[PDB]
Amino acid sequence: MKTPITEAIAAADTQGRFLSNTELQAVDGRFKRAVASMEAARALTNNAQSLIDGAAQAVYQKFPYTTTMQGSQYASTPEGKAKCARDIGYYLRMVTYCLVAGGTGPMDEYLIAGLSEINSTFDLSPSWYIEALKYIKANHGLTGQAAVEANAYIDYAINALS
Amino acid sequence: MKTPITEAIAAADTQGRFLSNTELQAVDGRFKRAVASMEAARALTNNAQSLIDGAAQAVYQKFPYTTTMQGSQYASTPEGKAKCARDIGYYLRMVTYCLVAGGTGPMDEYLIAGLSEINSTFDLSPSWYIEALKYIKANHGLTGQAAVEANAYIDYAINALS
Amino acid sequence: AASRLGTSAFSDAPPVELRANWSEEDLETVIRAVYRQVLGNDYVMASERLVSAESLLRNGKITVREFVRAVAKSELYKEKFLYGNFQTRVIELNYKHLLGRAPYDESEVIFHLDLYENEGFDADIDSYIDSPEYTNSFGDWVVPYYRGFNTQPGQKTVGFNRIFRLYRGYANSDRAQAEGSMSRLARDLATNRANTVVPPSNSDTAFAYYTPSADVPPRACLGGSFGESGRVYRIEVAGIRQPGYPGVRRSSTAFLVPYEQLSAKMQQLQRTGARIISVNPA
Amino acid sequence: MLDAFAKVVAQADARGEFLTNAQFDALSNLVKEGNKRLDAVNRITSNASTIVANAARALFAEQPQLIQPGGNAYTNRRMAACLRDMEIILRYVTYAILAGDSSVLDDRCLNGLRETYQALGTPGSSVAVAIQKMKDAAIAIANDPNGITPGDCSALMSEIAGYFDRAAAAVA
Amino acid sequence: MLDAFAKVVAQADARGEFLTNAQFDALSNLVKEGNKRLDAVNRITSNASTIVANAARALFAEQPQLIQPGGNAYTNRRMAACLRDMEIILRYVTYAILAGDSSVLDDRCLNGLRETYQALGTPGSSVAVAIQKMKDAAIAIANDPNGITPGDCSALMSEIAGYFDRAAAAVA
Amino acid sequence: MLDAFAKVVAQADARGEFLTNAQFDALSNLVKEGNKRLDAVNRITSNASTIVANAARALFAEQPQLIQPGGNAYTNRRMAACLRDMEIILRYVTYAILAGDSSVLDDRCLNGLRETYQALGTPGSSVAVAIQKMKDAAIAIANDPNGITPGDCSALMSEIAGYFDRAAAAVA
Amino acid sequence: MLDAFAKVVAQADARGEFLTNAQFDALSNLVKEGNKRLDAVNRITSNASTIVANAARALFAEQPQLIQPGGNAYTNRRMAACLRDMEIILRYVTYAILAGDSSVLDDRCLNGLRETYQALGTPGSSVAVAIQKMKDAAIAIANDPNGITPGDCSALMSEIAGYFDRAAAAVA
Amino acid sequence: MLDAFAKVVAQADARGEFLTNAQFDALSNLVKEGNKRLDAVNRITSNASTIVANAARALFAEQPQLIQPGGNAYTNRRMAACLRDMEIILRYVTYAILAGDSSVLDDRCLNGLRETYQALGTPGSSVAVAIQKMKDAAIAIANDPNGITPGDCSALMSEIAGYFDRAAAAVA
Ligand SMILES: CCC1=C(C)/C(=C/C2=NC(=C\c3[nH]c(/C=C4\NC(=O)[C@H](C)[C@H]4CC)c(C)c3CCC(=O)O)/C(CCC(=O)O)=C2C)NC1=O
Ligand SMILES: CCC1=C(C)/C(=C/C2=NC(=C\c3[nH]c(/C=C4\NC(=O)[C@H](C)[C@H]4CC)c(C)c3CCC(=O)O)/C(CCC(=O)O)=C2C)NC1=O
Ligand SMILES: CCC1=C(C)/C(=C/C2=NC(=C\c3[nH]c(/C=C4\NC(=O)[C@H](C)[C@H]4CC)c(C)c3CCC(=O)O)/C(CCC(=O)O)=C2C)NC1=O
Ligand SMILES: CCC1=C(C)/C(=C/C2=NC(=C\c3[nH]c(/C=C4\NC(=O)[C@H](C)[C@H]4CC)c(C)c3CCC(=O)O)/C(CCC(=O)O)=C2C)NC1=O
Ligand SMILES: CCC1=C(C)/C(=C/C2=NC(=C\c3[nH]c(/C=C4\NC(=O)[C@H](C)[C@H]4CC)c(C)c3CCC(=O)O)/C(CCC(=O)O)=C2C)NC1=O
Ligand SMILES: CCC1=C(C)/C(=C/C2=NC(=C\c3[nH]c(/C=C4\NC(=O)[C@H](C)[C@H]4CC)c(C)c3CCC(=O)O)/C(CCC(=O)O)=C2C)NC1=O
Ligand SMILES: CCC1=C(C)/C(=C/C2=NC(=C\c3[nH]c(/C=C4\NC(=O)[C@H](C)[C@H]4CC)c(C)c3CCC(=O)O)/C(CCC(=O)O)=C2C)NC1=O
Ligand SMILES: CCC1=C(C)/C(=C/C2=NC(=C\c3[nH]c(/C=C4\NC(=O)[C@H](C)[C@H]4CC)c(C)c3CCC(=O)O)/C(CCC(=O)O)=C2C)NC1=O
Ligand SMILES: CCC1=C(C)/C(=C/C2=NC(=C\c3[nH]c(/C=C4\NC(=O)[C@H](C)[C@H]4CC)c(C)c3CCC(=O)O)/C(CCC(=O)O)=C2C)NC1=O
Ligand SMILES: CCC1=C(C)/C(=C/C2=NC(=C\c3[nH]c(/C=C4\NC(=O)[C@H](C)[C@H]4CC)c(C)c3CCC(=O)O)/C(CCC(=O)O)=C2C)NC1=O
Ligand SMILES: CCC1=C(C)/C(=C/C2=NC(=C\c3[nH]c(/C=C4\NC(=O)[C@H](C)[C@H]4CC)c(C)c3CCC(=O)O)/C(CCC(=O)O)=C2C)NC1=O
Ligand SMILES: CCC1=C(C)/C(=C/C2=NC(=C\c3[nH]c(/C=C4\NC(=O)[C@H](C)[C@H]4CC)c(C)c3CCC(=O)O)/C(CCC(=O)O)=C2C)NC1=O
Repeated sequence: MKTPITEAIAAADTQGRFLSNTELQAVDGRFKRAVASMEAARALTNNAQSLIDGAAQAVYQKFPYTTTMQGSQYASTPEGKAKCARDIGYYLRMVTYCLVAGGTGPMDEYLIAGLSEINSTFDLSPSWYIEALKYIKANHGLTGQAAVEANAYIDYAINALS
Repeated sequence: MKTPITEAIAAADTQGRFLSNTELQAVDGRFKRAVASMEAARALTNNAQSLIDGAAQAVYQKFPYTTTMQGSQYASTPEGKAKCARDIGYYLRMVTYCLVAGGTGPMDEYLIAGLSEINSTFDLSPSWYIEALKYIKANHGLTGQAAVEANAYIDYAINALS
Repeated sequence: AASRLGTSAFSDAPPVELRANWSEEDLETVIRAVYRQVLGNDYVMASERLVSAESLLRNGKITVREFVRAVAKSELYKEKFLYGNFQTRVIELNYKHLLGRAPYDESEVIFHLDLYENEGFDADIDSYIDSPEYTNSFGDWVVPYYRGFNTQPGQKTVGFNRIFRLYRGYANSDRAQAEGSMSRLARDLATNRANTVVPPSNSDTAFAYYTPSADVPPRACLGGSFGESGRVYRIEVAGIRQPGYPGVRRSSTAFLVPYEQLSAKMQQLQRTGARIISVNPA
Repeated sequence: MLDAFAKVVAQADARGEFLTNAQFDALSNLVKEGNKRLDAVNRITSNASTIVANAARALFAEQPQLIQPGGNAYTNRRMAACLRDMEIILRYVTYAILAGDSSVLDDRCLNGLRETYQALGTPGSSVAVAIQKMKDAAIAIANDPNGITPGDCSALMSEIAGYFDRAAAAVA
Repeated sequence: MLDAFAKVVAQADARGEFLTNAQFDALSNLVKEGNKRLDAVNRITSNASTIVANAARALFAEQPQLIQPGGNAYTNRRMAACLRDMEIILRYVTYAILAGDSSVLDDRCLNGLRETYQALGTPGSSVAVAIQKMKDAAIAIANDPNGITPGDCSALMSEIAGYFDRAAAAVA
Repeated sequence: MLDAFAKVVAQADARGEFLTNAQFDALSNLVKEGNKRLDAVNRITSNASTIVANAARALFAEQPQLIQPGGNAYTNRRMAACLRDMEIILRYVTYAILAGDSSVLDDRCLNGLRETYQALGTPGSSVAVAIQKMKDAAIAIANDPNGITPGDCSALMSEIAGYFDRAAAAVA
Repeated sequence: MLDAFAKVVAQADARGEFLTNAQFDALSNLVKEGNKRLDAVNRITSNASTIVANAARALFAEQPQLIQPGGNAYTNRRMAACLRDMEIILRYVTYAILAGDSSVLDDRCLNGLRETYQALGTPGSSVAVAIQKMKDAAIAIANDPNGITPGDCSALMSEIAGYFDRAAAAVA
Repeated sequence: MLDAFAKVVAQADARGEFLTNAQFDALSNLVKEGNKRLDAVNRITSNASTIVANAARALFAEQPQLIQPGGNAYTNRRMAACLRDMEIILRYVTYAILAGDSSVLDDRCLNGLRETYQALGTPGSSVAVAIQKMKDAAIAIANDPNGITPGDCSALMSEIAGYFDRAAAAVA
């Protein structure tokens, strides 16, 4: 994954040289920031259930047609709304992963790289996952540096979907 | 050069992408440690002459045969003693350049590259410079993280000679 | 006509594929030749050679194609050419070092540049390496050579002209050339303009003839010229130094001269010391 | 590719004398305002796409001859190339801002751009106008007095403007 | 050649629309600071000889290869030629400063100058270094705050630097 | 690459005809003095490293500005390149001696060297001085009268001088 | 300058043989229909001004972009140049009609025309349209059956059409 | 162009060292062999007409295609030009012989000549053959021992042959 530590390791590997003080400084910076990132991730996962359900309702309200229009892509049937909730949960799990990984690596490997193709084939309108992520961005309940870093990742996802 | 700032720029340039948060964090770390790096550079250059002279005497003591054996590679003549002083001065000047550049860039560009070739053709055994660098590492009289950075670059040179 | 043009002897192909792929000695030769072609005859110091690649190279885990790509994408190559030159100039250098030719038309720059802009440089080198041309002329077991001199593949005539702009001699390296640090085949490539062949220096005076058409007479006479019997011969010259009234101005330039006057003009030019590059009918 | 620190080091190496106290102080001043430089590049990179898009729509509104048939930014392929060459300039200017030195901008983008454009026949003056549009957009976005700890950053803004101006003058 | 006024008129004529109010305001701003342009040109031209002499001594001290036997700036004839061409570049740059546009500089001095030096065999890199020496000397003399009515002439000084940079990048 | 025999054959091929008796006698003279040629090339090749090293020390003692900071034989990378180039000139001259013709010397080694050094900035005259140092050293080593069966060798020594001279003049 | 007679002589001189009876017969046919040739030249030259003027009006009516601001036949100086070049082509075609061969047309007004127009920016396709307009007008005025003695002139008409077409093909 | 003395002086000036004793003795040898040089040039110039005429007769006998119709010496104008060029080569070679160096031979002759014949269409290989015929004629006329004070002149004859060969090979 595209972790800062891992990226430095790969940069040194391509040149075949032992890790110089530049890479060590970079990883030290990541360790110094990791305290805030990990506290934020713990908070988000302890409160995950509320956020996932609220986001599902948020998209059902902003786009009522999506829960009343026939089609497999729509959540009118109970199975469809369950799948919508499951996908929102995937997004939240990825945001916690990228919080603890100190970069956008996890998001890019398990999302982003591929989202366009799948959103076209399975008729998954990006707008749905834009509005849900905005709800999460507003109800995350974090404060301080945790709030800014988590919102940075969530907006990365928003700007990648659209 | 292989300067932290320049390295980040090159990493973004090879992939044709705008500067990502990872590289910006790395450069921020560089700026945060620059205060100590510049302090160390100041300290080394303020005692430069004493360090050069002491290192010269150190190698004369460790390898007495270099002050007696006849030959151009040896410092038995006064001209050779001047050459020895000049080259130890080169090494110390390069260490200060590396201290201010925050990376091994200057060392690799103005030294190391082809160090083996020159030391073989002019019959200048690397061990001489290795001992001199050890003396510099022990007498520069630094403390703290400034000391660790300076010692790291000196040892980079030592291992490169070996 | 070999010595003057510069192709001293480029008359064979060095493969490494063998039962003894190492061949105990031949592999040393192959490694040297790859360094000479990929890095543009740059003098690589012993410490900065790409030892990791050579390890796999003798082991047989990687083929010559993989070795060439490894050098091309390694920072050794990037510091010399990729980072430090205009991007189009870098495209020209890639064509010279990996495919042993010069850009035949502007579409080449379009395609490679777009790769660089979106996919990244690594993908650009990938495209050169696995293009049909590299796969055919070379074979994952054959060091790239300058096949631009030979015309067998199928190419625009201009290609010959253009390759002689990039190759300025056996000794020359693209890190160190007369017109270096700026695009060598960019203004011409957009206009599909031919280039006069500038012979590399050989134990006689050299005067690299830049040919910006910004201020030169047209290739053709575009008229009757003086109107004397016979056509109009275009004479180029580079080293005009003796008659500097404000400073001569435009030391390298061409003059369209009617046939009857050529002799006179010639001696005048020789008096200034410029060695006539070419005399082409217009 | 040399940043400010590397530029001073290389010049000092050409002379061959240890960095003097004055040079040390200068570099320390550069580091003292480094956080501002980092924030500026961060903000500009986050809005890069919008910067180039708004500047493009303005350029084609003020110079319609470009998008009229037979003009240089017509046929939708050349339009793509035009947007590409605006974002390229923005990217290399961002590199220059982070470095603190214009060497990258002058060596890998501006070095020969004018010749390429005039050989193409595409108007260099119009390219400069586009650069200026991007200049005002980026300078407004980066200096936006909202969201972060307030301070005096006029010097850094002047430097950013200097980079943009250098590009505009070098292309036209 | 086109000066600033002529450049705006020529662009407006090419598009075929009466000069718009924005262009008028721009030209009024230019004339409002015209006295500053005139003062700068006067100050640089009255110190031409000292500028070129100081820059030359510095160049030959920093790059001794030029004055070594067998180098390019040797034999006392080529030394005279080198000084003459350095002052020629300074002269066309002063013309450009007074004009407000680089058209004259790009049409007479640096126009096809790269080819000239490349054929002659002179190092163009060294010429660029010499132009840079002249740049710092001239900008210091022109921006000298003592001797005249105080004010901020920094924009014009940056423009002068831009002209010098354009020449230095076009020769090397 | 043409050797002596090949040179005569190529001229004869240009003119068609058939090898004349004079040409036969010339080649016979070449072969009857061949042992001398081989001995000379063996002696020069056996002491190649010391020839290059001694000449290099002399060059840097005579022209110290090359190895002073900021000169072209500085920074330990360019020093390696300079030693490399000296050895390469010696190697191609040795090739020429064995061949008996200077075609190899001008076809690969001197083919383009002049512009290479002109662009690098390396003083060509100093390189010529270095080649001349090597010329004296190598010719003395080959003309050493002790160690081998004595006999006339002055013609071959003059030929060696001629090769070194050709290289030195072409670089300068 | 080679007319029909000169062309026959030149080919015969290349072979080194006296003109064959067939060549004599061809030139005799040329002279026996010479009055037609010179009559056509006279009619074309008598209406030259009207031919060029009417064709110019038609070209600018068919392709208004040329005379719109910015177009290459705008600002009244380039308009004069355009009319001049149209009449130049007419003049060289008239020369070719009198001579009987296209040598003059291909040597003195068609040789480098394409490259010059390409560099200028002049649209070559538009120039071809213009010359074809002139072609129809001149053909009609020369072929008018009223006003002169009746006869057959079709071969000469085809020849003049061929020369106009040659010019159109070279410029575009 | 230079002469032998001037050539040595110029090289030594480029390197920047007073003329060494080795160079002095070389030049003294040249002057001790001076009267021979002057005699040779006097005899060649006095028989210039006969040299060129005999060589021309031989060339056209050995290569009949030149004077046949359609060949490059045909038409009696090109024949005059060919004789002129052969005499021109002889004239510049005589200049060179007196000078003692091939500087004049490369500075005002042979430079551009090679491409001149390729452009005109004249075969350069035939020109080379003609120069060789002239070489034989001139060498014989200079080396005739009868009519002049006897002595050794083989070295001078070899030098003359070298000049002739240089021209003949480099023109083809
Ligand atoms: C970890 C990253 C990841 C993502 C992003 C992902 C997306 C994803 N969403 C899917 C389907 C789906 N997604 C929805 C979601 C919605 N229905 C609505 O009404 C809403 C407006 C919307 C939520 C915002 C529905 C109903 C399906 C089922 C459609 C089907 O089976 O055809 C499917 C097809 C398989 C399935 O039925 O679940 C995939 C692969 N899968 C992944 O592994
Ligand atoms: C700035 C980077 C840089 C370095 C490092 C450098 C090293 C360097 N040191 C050299 C020589 C030398 N180095 C020494 C050094 C010593 N002699 C002794 O007895 C001691 C044990 C020892 C001190 C540790 C001597 C005596 C010479 C002179 C060589 C000679 O006369 O042959 C030479 C040979 C040519 C010359 O004299 O310059 C080089 C290139 N050059 C460079 O440009
Ligand atoms: C992923 C990084 C990497 C590894 C690990 C690697 C291993 C590696 N080691 C090799 C050689 C070798 N390695 C050894 C090593 C040893 N000899 C001993 O006596 C010891 C017990 C041992 C060292 C502790 C030897 C002797 C050879 C030479 C084999 C030969 O050429 O005959 C070779 C053969 C080809 C070559 O030399 O390039 C490979 C591929 N190559 C790589 O790129
Ligand atoms: C150093 C990095 C770099 C730059 C800058 C660069 C410039 C560059 N821009 C190009 C195209 C272009 N560039 C423009 C640019 C513009 N047109 C306008 O109307 C505007 C005024 C302006 C944008 C604001 C246009 C119209 C083309 C297409 C030209 C054509 O197809 O004829 C081309 C032609 C080849 C192609 O389209 O692929 C090059 C080489 N190339 C490079 O490698
Ligand atoms: C096989 C025939 C052949 C030759 C001769 C040749 C010359 C040659 N010499 C070079 C460099 C060089 N050449 C020198 C030479 C010298 N500097 C001095 O002070 C001395 C006076 C002089 C030695 C006598 C130096 C210092 C460089 C390195 C410059 C650099 O890379 O920055 C370079 C390019 C830069 C590099 O090394 O990457 C080439 C191509 N190339 C060839 O293929
Ligand atoms: C009005 C515009 C204009 C320009 C720009 C110009 C340049 C110019 N400078 C020249 C000469 C020269 N220029 C230089 C310049 C330099 N020598 C060095 O060592 C330095 C590296 C560099 C200055 C820093 C030299 C040495 C010559 C003489 C070259 C020779 O005689 O071989 C020449 C050759 C002919 C002559 O000397 O008259 C031209 C054409 N002439 C012009 O009319
Ligand atoms: C990963 C790179 C990075 C970022 C994003 C970052 C953010 C960052 N911005 C800051 C403040 C600041 N930001 C500014 C910037 C401005 N002043 C203005 O008037 C303008 C509107 C604007 C220019 C963009 C200033 C002056 C400060 C406070 C002092 C400083 O640290 O520079 C501070 C210090 C005070 C605080 O904690 O709020 C941080 C840590 N730090 C970093 O290392
Ligand atoms: C022969 C043509 C001509 C000249 C040369 C001229 C000079 C001139 N410059 C002036 C002002 C001035 N001169 C400056 C100049 C400067 N301020 C700075 O900080 C810099 C160091 C420097 C510019 C680089 C300023 C700021 C003013 C006042 C505002 C202005 O009029 O431009 C004034 C008016 C105030 C005064 O001095 O009485 C005059 C008359 N007037 C003329 O008709
Ligand atoms: C490996 C291939 C090979 C080589 C290289 C070779 C060389 C070779 N050259 C020879 C002759 C010679 N060696 C010399 C040597 C000299 N006399 C002098 O006064 C000078 C100081 C010096 C010139 C460098 C001469 C003049 C001859 C010719 C006479 C003869 O052939 O015996 C001889 C016989 C006597 C001797 O050793 O000199 C050998 C073996 N033979 C071979 O099969
Ligand atoms: C001032 C110089 C000069 C002129 C102009 C001139 C004209 C001239 N044209 C003639 C014939 C002629 N002209 C034509 C012409 C034509 N037939 C056609 O169908 C076309 C409409 C037209 C082509 C334009 C024909 C058919 C003849 C008679 C046959 C001939 O002699 O060519 C004749 C002989 C019969 C006659 O009196 O009409 C003269 C004298 N003679 C001169 O000395
Ligand atoms: C002072 C230095 C100098 C030289 C050398 C020189 C040569 C020279 N010879 C020429 C012509 C010519 N040269 C020849 C020569 C030859 N025809 C043959 O069959 C032979 C193979 C060959 C003689 C050996 C011919 C035939 C022409 C005329 C070409 C033409 O009119 O088309 C021309 C073309 C212009 C002209 O007619 O003069 C030049 C420039 N001019 C000079 O100023
Ligand atoms: C006005 C100009 C001028 C001329 C021309 C001149 C000729 C001249 N040629 C001379 C000798 C000579 N001339 C020759 C000439 C030759 N020997 C040969 O075997 C060849 C066939 C031929 C030359 C290729 C030789 C060998 C000598 C005596 C040695 C010498 O010149 O040094 C001498 C000295 C003895 C004598 O009078 O013969 C003079 C004065 N003196 C002059 O002042």
